[PDB]
Amino acid sequence: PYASLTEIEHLVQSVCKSYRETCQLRLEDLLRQRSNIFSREEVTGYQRKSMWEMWERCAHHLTEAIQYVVEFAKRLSGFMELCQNDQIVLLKAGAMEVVLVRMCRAYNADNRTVFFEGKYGGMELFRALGCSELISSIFDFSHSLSALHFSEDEIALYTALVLINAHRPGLQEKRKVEQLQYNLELAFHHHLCKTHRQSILAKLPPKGKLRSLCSQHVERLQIFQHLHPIVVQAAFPPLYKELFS
Amino acid sequence: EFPYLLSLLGE
Ligand SMILES: O=S(=O)(c1ccccc1)N(CC(F)(F)F)c1ccc(C(O)(C(F)(F)F)C(F)(F)F)cc1
Repeated sequence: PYASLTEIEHLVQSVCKSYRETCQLRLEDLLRQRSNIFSREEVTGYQRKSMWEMWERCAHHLTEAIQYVVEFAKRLSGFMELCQNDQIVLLKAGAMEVVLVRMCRAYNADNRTVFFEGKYGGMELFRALGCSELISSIFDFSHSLSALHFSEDEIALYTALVLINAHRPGLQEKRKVEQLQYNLELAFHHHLCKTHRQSILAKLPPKGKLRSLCSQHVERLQIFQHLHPIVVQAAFPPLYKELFS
Repeated sequence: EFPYLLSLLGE
């Protein structure tokens, strides 16, 4: 039942289109806004915000990013063929992972800033969250990705595989996911071969790196939630609670 | 146990 060369070429096109339609911010917009940087006054504003308010803002923005990943999944060839259980298992495990990868587009390695609420700012913007080590990990991961200089098509094909990972515990139709994963691998490898970029394969993040960053995020969320349980109830998006609570 | 997630998947 395996896929022809034509089907694989179609799959490259399909995956790239799905990403294009759901990437949330356009790369050209992000790049052209690099000179727009939060002033010292604005940074001070952020640092003076309360821990709970900063956490609620970041949860909102993450949730919005996650909704775009869900849309990506829905437009991905063969996602709709998965049973409902496995769709949830894959997204619960992978959505945040995809967001962490997508973040490199919004990260400027020249001055170590990220696009956030309309301007570029460094890690210090996030001081009020009270989780410097997590922030540092996130910026380090974005920095490692910046060095690969992913194309948009590469980001598309790689994030597809981050999502369609047959090793998630709990999948009920493992074999179907293995087949979808394999074909997505063929598409990614085909694209790389045609563009003479197979050398990136050896440079991709080590297997459980993404898992580590996500596990740290959940731990910090649990510590927050433990310290401020009513804030999470009253002001975090329902989707965020379902994903992470 | 995932009503908002199913709602998005259904939209
Ligand atoms: O992972 S975070 O610590 C986080 C905390 C609480 C809720 C969501 C996410 N946080 C890490 C960071 F250092 F960047 F702050 C986080 C912040 C912002 C993002 C966003 O990437 C962005 F772009 F806004 F910076 C987004 F969400 F959008 F993706 C993602 C994660």
